[PDB]
Amino acid sequence: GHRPVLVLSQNTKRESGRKVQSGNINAAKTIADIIRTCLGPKSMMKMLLDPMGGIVMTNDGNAILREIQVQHPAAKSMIEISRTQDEEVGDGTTSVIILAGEMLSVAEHFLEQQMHPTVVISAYRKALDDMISTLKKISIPVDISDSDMMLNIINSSITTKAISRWSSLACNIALDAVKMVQFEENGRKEIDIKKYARVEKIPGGIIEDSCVLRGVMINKDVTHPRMRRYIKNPRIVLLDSSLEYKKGESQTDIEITREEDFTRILQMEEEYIQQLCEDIIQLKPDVVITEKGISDLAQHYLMRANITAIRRVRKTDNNRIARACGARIVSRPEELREDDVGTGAGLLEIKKIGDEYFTFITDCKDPKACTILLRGASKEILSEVERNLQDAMQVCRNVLLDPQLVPGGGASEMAVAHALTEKSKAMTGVEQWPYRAVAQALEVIPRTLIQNCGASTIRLLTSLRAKHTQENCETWGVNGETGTLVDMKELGIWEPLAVKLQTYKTAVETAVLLLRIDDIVSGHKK
Amino acid sequence: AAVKTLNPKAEVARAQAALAVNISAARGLQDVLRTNLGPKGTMKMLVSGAGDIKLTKDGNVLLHEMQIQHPTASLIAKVATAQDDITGDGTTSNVLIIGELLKQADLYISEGLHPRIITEGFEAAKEKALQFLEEVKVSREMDRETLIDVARTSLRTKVHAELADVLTEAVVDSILAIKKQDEPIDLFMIEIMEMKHKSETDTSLIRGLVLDHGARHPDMKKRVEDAYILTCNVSLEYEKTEVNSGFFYKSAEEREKLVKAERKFIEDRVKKIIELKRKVCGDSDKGFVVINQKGIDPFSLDALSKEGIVALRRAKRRNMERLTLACGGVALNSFDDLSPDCLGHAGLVYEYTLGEEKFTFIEKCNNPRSVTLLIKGPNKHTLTQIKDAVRDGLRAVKNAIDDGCVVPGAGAVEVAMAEALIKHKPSVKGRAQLGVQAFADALLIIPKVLAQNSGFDLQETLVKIQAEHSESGQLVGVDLNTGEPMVAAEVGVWDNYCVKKQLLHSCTVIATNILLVDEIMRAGM
Amino acid sequence: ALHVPKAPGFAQMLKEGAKHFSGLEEAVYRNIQACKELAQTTRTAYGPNGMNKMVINHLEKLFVTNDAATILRELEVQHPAAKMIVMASHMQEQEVGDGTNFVLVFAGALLELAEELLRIGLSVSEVIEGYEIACRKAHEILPNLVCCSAKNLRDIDEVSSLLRTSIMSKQYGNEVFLAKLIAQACVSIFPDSGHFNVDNIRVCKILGSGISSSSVLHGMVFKKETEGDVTSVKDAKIAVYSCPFDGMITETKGTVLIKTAEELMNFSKGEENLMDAQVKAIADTGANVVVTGGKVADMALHYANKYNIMLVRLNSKWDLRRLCKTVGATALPRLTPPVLEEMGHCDSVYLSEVGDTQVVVFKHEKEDGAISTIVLRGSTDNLMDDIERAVDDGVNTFKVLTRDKRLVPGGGATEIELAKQITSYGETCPGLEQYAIKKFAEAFEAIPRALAENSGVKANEVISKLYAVHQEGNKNVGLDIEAEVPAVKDMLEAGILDTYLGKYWAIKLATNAAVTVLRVDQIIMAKPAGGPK
Ligand SMILES: Nc1ncnc2c1ncn2[C@@H]1O[C@H](COP(=O)(O)OP(=O)(O)O)[C@@H](O)[C@H]1O
Ligand SMILES: Nc1ncnc2c1ncn2[C@@H]1O[C@H](COP(=O)(O)OP(=O)(O)O)[C@@H](O)[C@H]1O
Ligand SMILES: Nc1ncnc2c1ncn2[C@@H]1O[C@H](COP(=O)(O)OP(=O)(O)O)[C@@H](O)[C@H]1O
Ligand SMILES: [Mg+2]
Ligand SMILES: [Mg+2]
Ligand SMILES: [Mg+2]
Repeated sequence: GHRPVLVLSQNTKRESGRKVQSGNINAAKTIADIIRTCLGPKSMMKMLLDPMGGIVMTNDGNAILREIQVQHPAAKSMIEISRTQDEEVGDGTTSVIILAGEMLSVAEHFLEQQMHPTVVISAYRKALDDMISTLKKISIPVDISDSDMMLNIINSSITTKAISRWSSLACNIALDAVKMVQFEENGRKEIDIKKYARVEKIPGGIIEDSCVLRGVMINKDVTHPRMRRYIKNPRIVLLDSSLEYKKGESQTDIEITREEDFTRILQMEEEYIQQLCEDIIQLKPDVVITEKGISDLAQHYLMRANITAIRRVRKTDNNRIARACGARIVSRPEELREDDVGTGAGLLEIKKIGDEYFTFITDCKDPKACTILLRGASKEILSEVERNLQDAMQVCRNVLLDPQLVPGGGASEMAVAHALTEKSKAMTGVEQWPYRAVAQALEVIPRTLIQNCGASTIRLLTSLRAKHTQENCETWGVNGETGTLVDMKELGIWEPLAVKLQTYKTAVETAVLLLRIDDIVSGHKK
Repeated sequence: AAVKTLNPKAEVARAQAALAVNISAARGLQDVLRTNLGPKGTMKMLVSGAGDIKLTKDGNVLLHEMQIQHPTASLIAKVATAQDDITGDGTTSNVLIIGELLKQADLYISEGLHPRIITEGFEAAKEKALQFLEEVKVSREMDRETLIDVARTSLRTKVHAELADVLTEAVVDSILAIKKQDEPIDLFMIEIMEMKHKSETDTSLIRGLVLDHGARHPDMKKRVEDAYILTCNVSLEYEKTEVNSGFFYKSAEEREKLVKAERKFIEDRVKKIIELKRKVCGDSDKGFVVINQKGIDPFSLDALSKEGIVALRRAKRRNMERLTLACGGVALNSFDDLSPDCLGHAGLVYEYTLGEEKFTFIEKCNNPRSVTLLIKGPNKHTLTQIKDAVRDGLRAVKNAIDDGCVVPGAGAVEVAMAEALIKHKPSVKGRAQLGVQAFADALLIIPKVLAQNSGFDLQETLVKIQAEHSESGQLVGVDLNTGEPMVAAEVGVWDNYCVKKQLLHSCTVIATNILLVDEIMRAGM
Repeated sequence: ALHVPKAPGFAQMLKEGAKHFSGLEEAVYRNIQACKELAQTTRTAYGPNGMNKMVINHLEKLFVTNDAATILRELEVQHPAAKMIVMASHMQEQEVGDGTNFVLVFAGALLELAEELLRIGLSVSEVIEGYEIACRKAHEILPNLVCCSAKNLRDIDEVSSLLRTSIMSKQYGNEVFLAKLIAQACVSIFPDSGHFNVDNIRVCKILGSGISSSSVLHGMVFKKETEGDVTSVKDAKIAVYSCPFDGMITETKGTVLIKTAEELMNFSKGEENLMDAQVKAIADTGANVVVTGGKVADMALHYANKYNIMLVRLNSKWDLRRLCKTVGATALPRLTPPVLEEMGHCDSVYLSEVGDTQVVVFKHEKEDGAISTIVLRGSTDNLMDDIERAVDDGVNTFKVLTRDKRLVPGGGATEIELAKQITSYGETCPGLEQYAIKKFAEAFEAIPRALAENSGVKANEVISKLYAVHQEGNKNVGLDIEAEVPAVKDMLEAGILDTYLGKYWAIKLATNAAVTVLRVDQIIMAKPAGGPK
């Protein structure tokens, strides 16, 4: 016997000192190196094996990072910041990771050179503030009324994905969807593309046939074949309550003693259904769409009035239809009003694609919701196309909200680095060295672009750095396709200011978070 | 590796390893599926884990039923699944073209070339090839002869010669029967019914419906000559109240009265049906058939059979529309207001019993817009193979009718496409000409595989065909009986234009995406 | 779609337990990381303020020391690149005797800066060429950095001052006393002939009285006892015999064939009389001490006692040879009495007790001879072992000074001057090798950085001050140990000097090891299997 006595429980480890900092920085560098080669217009794609047996062939950094599992907590923090960048702005996920990895890599030097992490953190925060100032300075305005400028911005956003082959069609689709989704009510502007901009993937066909509809498409068919599958100018009526006969909430029981009470009860059930159908018909609609089941007898009474019925649509699909055709979902048909009747859909067609029926409510006038019908080679191709379309729509929304633009291809990075170095020339304290280190660490984006392009990093980067020292060279970047220095006033690669601001903020703050950390303790039970 | 450093139990293939793995998987799939192409191909035999026997020749069925656990194989299987879902043909050609594109691309990548240039060449070659395919298609009025030729060119590749000859007439007649002018063809209106009592050549087309269920009452007539069809969706069995009624009585007489009075609701609808039947046909010459999507309890069955009415219960949901289009009635969800004008008509209804199963035939319809295909064979695997073949034939005929054009087959179209691509290659700038050449060589796989399956050699047959095409300019294919060049237009070897376009698009897209994959991870655990 | 197969080709043909690392990131960066780790482990023992490290090897033997070579020997290093660095360190130790920690620090700095150069876009070949050019420049510069020469080795005070710096890194607190001991021991050795033998310095470790009680003995000391009864001679006349102190026997087979009773009765008497005659013949030459390399017979011992002869039995042949060297006798192969030329002479041989250990001392009154012994006292075995390592370092430094008398300033002064000169040179040559040359120059900063870190001061202040001072022109200025604030002072006046050969060989070996590690591209490791030794 005599079991050992000790302060902390077993399986409780603890390491401290330079080892923890080095391990955290190495984990961040490994996370960066995982997706270092997936940046730029010449990025290669990666194939990821889902544990559930799926395959994710993707170029996006966030999907790659979220599809892998790590044990080191610093890698978990890096994945979390990647997800945060993806959610906040939409793109820039594989740039912020690289930036954070480089910043931690250059901070490791000062950590090893007897400098306390707090000084490094203060220098990092001053550098971040000056980066924000420089980006706000070098930005240019954009008028959202010019469709060509918006298309160019979306193209520059999607030149690095696999959809650059059909870039023109993709940009048109994304811009149209964002414009359709844009809404304002009660003075509250709203661009909510995660609910009212739906992407539907139907494998087969050709990618060139993909388009955005002026309406909503659902995978539903008429309840009864006698119903019309083609109505010219339908009057939409939406419901979210069953058209059947159902038990009440209170516990209720009948007690039948007379002979004719059973038939009377059944007849009153039928009459209740008939009354509901008559209440619906009194508005004289053309179709009825419900989120809950519709009884066969109700279907008969609806067909008697020449009304097409769709049985069970989802909540989100019903909301999209309401936004598109101008209807208003109601629960009790007794309280139906003419305002709730959905007029504005220019055509309702129920056609067959492949071996399945699909319902189209397209041709709407002024629709506030849309569906993007994607057709392609297979499921994974369509998934990647959908991810690229999400990136494009997020970029379009960011530009619509924040109409300033900054040069791409590392031109902004080099301009900010040069401005930071010029400002650091004036400081005299010990904080200047980490400040300049961050300034030059910001140059990783053009270096990675040159490395991915296959060109030589050293001389190209040196020439670019020399070029940025002149009076007006803030728009000089690199070609990701030819490996040459070009003015981005000519190449036309521009990025939203919000995306760059979010990227720099997230990278610097992740570096700050991982610099503060020491004395890792693990193994304790909840 | 970085991933292995972060996750020790993770598998990683990077740089040339990913390309090698993907190309090896594609080559293995291609090698398996080479023998499928062409009518001279070899039947594959598939045994499942439960011992079920599957005789087939389709690329998609083979892909689904091979015991393969490879990622690239999964991607190619999904591509072929989409190909089958939309067009219904070209899966074997899909796999062959994907594998040959990957092999030809590797032939240049292994010499230090970068895959991006190959992909650019592939894109340019695909654009030119689509232009040429649009140029070469034959716009024709789809009469019966052309549809028969297309159905033959599918079914002979799928099944035996005589069986294919029978299925050609069956499929073409069925499609022409259900087809409406300037209206999309609905393939749900063709029942594919299986029976297992005759030879495979006994498969035929019935201008009506065959139902896998018969009358459940022995006293009902087994054969009705002139019938009136009542297609209904009304429950004719006892239904309990939704609100938990229960009965309360104080003596046996009250119990008897309540028992008699609890059948009145269903009895009213049965009486309505009987009154309609009596009014419509006052003699015994005409018949009355009731097909119900819901159950019919024995009491209602006896009541109906006492009036000379044949009642079928628990019919299929689509059978409502099938009977409405074929017989010509109105599917009723309630008997509130039923009139003789909602009754369908059938010129013959009879019951056929096969072992423990019973079938009902509804023939001699006036103008059946929906028909059925009766698959007959001695074995289950024979029935499955015939069903797959007729699916392929129906898809081919529907595609031929939809797209008013049709493309010469027998390997001519891709030979001409490759020659045109070679001619156009100098117009491509840079080193994408290598990708264009690889695309042309990959397109040339189909005549090669056809030559092997016919028992000939690639080099001699291919050079003969290409020389004939260059000298004459006609669309010359592969004669699988002699190996000489042959113009597929006269002999009636046709291919679907949509199938070729889908093949080009999907193969190019998937090959480009696979070639650009440089790193494979399995680190989700 | 749930497993990634191995790529066809070499990946599949690889053996079960083997590993294959190829490319830049998989191999070169990993090797640089391993070398950096090794340098990090060894760094904190550099300089006078280096801390001792207690290393327990696989045999449970305890080593406490701050000698880099010993630490590397007692560490079971597994990584091949770190193994090559350790081999370079051991080669430096064998060639010179001091500078191993310099080798590791310089190699680690060079490899880390090479990794930085590779990351910023340079190639391996260009980095290697730049490093070689910079090493050639440093070797050219080094002779111009010599501040003073030995100029005399027969002196005691001057030799002690010269050797103080070498044994200041080890045993920082008390180095003057050790310097005096090693100086006296080395001056006893090293006659008018220029040749100096390191092995001629003997170290005897006797526990008990602290290291301050150590002394230098001109002769040999053996932790043994005397076979006979005589225990002290004042006019020693050692006669050395490699043969056992017994009557020699045949080599095939000795059979005493007795045929009559008279032979049986007379055999033992005759044998004893013969042995007595031999011993008396030995003693009649004036010899009073007999040293034998083999077993001592009982009758031989009895007759040696009868004639007042001191018997010592040196079992090991090396001790016998060293005693022959120090006394002046020749190991006779038989038991014949020694002739005058082979006769051994010594001032005094006696049996003495030191602490609780019985020793036999062969002592010369003159301050000369062929071999000198340092008697090390202490309160711990590990402490005496560390003092012995320091003595070895000092003796090797004396040997180096005999080979070459040039000296260069220490305390990071030479490293800073080399860094400044190489940086100045590299700014003139155009091309991609200038980055490699500048990084090679910067790699010299790791020495003053390590010294400042171990001293408890801020390294950056010290480095900036050293650059400033060397910019005015004072090239003999290094960091000051006796200062809490970061401060610098002249090294020529303080007497803190480093041997020129040590720096030259250390730089050469470190850069050679770094270049050799960089040249490796692919690593094909076999299954470790066994190989316990
Ligand atoms: N044609 C181009 N030439 C040079 N650089 C480009 C080009 N197109 C995009 N870039 C650069 O590539 C970056 C986008 O790469 P991407 O893979 O989208 O990374 P992220 O997903 O982090 O945005 C942008 O910062 C932009 O500056
Ligand atoms: N009678 C024939 N003579 C010559 N070639 C033919 C004949 N019938 C079919 N072919 C060719 O053989 C190929 C058959 O391919 P098939 O086995 O149907 O593959 P899939 O089922 O994937 O379409 C077609 O491309 C066609 O051009
Ligand atoms: N009193 C001192 N003040 C400053 N530096 C010193 C002093 N004594 C020695 N050093 C420095 O310490 C270094 C020797 O370190 P050491 O621990 O001996 O490593 P190694 O054994 O590899 O030479 C020399 O380069 C010398 O410059
Ligand atoms: Mg992006
Ligand atoms: Mg086919
Ligand atoms: Mg030393």
